[PDB]
Amino acid sequence: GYAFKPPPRPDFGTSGRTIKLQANFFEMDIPKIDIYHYELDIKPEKCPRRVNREIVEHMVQHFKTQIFGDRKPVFDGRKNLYTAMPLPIGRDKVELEVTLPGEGKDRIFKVSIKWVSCVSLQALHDALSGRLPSVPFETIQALDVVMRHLPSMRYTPVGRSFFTASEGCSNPLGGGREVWFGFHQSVRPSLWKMMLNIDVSATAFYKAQPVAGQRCIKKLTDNQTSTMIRATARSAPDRQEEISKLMRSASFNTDPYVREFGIMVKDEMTDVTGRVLQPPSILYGGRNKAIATPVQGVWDMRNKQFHTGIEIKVWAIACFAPQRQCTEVHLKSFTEQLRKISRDAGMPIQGQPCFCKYAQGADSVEPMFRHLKNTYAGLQLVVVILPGKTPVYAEVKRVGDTVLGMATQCVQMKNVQRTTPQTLSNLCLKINVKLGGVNNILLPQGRPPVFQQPVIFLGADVTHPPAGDGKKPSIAAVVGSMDAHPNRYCATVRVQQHRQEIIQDLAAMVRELLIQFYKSTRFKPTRIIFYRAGVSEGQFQQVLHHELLAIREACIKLEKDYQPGITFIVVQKRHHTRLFCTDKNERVGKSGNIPAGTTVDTKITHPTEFDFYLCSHAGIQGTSRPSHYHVLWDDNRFSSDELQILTYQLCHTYVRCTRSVSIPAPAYYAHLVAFRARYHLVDKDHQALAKAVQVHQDTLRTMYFA
RNA sequence: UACAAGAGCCUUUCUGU
RNA sequence: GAAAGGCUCUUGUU
Ligand SMILES: [Mg+2]
Repeated sequence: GYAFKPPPRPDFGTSGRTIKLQANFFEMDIPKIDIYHYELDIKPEKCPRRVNREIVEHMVQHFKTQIFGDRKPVFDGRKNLYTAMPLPIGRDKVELEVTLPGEGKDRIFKVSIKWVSCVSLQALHDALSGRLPSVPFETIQALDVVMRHLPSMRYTPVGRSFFTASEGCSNPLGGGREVWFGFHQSVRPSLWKMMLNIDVSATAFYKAQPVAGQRCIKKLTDNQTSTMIRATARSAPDRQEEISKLMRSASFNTDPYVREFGIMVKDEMTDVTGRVLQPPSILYGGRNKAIATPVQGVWDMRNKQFHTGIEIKVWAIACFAPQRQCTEVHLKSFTEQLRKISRDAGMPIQGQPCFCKYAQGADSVEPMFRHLKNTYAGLQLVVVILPGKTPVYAEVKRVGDTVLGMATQCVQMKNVQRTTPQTLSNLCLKINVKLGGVNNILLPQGRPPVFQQPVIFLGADVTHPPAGDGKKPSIAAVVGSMDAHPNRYCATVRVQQHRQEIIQDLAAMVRELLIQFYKSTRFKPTRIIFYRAGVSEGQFQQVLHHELLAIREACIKLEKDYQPGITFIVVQKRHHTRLFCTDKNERVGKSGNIPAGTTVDTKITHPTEFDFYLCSHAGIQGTSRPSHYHVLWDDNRFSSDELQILTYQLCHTYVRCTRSVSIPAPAYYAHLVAFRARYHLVDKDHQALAKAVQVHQDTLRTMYFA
């Protein structure tokens, strides 16, 4: 076991304006009776699940008198069976025989019943309301099996989801593909009661025309995914109506396999009271030092200059696109437009580029870049025109970031031939950040009280190669804020063993980031806020145990008797929690989604632990997915309001756009550093790969990854 | 490879068949 | 269930 438990909730959030919401969680009436856990062993071990459930029903209907009495038990399909009342077998094991036909053959099955444990729903009710510190996971799987018994028979199971055939609304897609509609069904705990999380979904099947229920797994063209996008395009009201109609049609409250366990489910979505946090003010620079107010999570840079602008004296253009497509007229027009746009933004580009020549292939990247470095003293930036996807991008990134230490920016050919003010403005944001300047900062007086002391913000993420591997290693990236502003971040990366979830060398990189912070700000951080991405809920305990100890070890290696407060937050942006507006007057945009800054820490979240949802971004397509934040550790004793406000404001510090993003800036930066390090390994034994992801000394202290 | 966000194919594969 | 990765597509935007 581990000795680090996640902290409980300090309080509930109060700040922000109240918004009425409806989450796709359905209240569950769980009785206090004890249900009984069994296990079924069937030989051989390669039985189909369909005939497994069929022979389970055959035993129930056949051996009714001997064992099963008058009960209807539930089965997950593979191993374990549950019954609401105890079968008269005690600890005994009974071997029975099942006769079945086959595809021209005959099958004889042997089946055994074994008692396992007595799981209690009273203990679950105690754990759901501040009595037991841990929700009993065995009870959760038992309840999930109970509620997914009949969907596994009426519909066709697909993973954890059930898909039914489309009636009337069938999309032919292409060939024999269809648009079979279904839903993900899961059982989640909450402080108030048990919740049935249900989200609507669709996938291709093979009912076709001259056996139905065959899911598509083969390969086809790109037209099918576009047609399925057009068929399944659902805004927030569309998903809300689909899930509500699905729950009204399914009717769990009339299922006999649910009634024997004495369970009621609510047919309506749970009403949850959210709060829309106000956005921070964005302080720009230049002459006016204009202040931008994010309206619906989006602001602009019109009549605004960078907080610190980098004047570009000498720059180069390396066009790897063909001359006949990307001409000199296009390059000159792009240069003039970029110079005027950057002059508007407080980033003056003085004069024409020193170098502007064409090149071909990734083999020419290193000699051309070496010539650029050795010929033009004081060179600040090389613009790389690329003809779409190419290995030239990976070679350029490897040469500029790890080999030569040259700041480079890649632009597609299509964005040079046809320029837009927004593309050039976003480019200028990238250039200003890549050249050492800061675009904007949070308003220092509009920031939470955490910023009144030296505080570093860390973001971590691990990218793993797909399984069936082991020559390809995993990459762990950690970034750290470098001022009280925080908008500039230093990046540290490591290569580690394949498919490893914890960060093995976290202490070394956190030590490097702390050293860089102490160099840049001349102060050690009194508070370390650690945003960790890509950690599953099962891995929470081992990830916390390894990584909190690694952070403490790094702080000790920095200086004796140096133990700053650490907050460990795990970001999960992939889940099935969907939030909708109860009233139409609070829907935002054509997608009708919740406004940016909507935070939920009630009634759908964890019973006894510091966790919350925050939709910091403004959804413009589909239904917004609010990022989930779980506080695995908190030495600083953050209030809920302060932590949520800080998270939202950190989501407002992303430098690549004038937008509020779904996750805070350090987590996004760690993700980008992991992707960049993956690009650095394209040319590729651990020491050869540890040296490959190591960026140049002139590249280490800048935001190459932006 | 201007950027954000949301979905689908598709890929290993734990499998479930 | 998940690594998120590709492949796109959509909304687009100063
Ligand atoms: Mg990642």
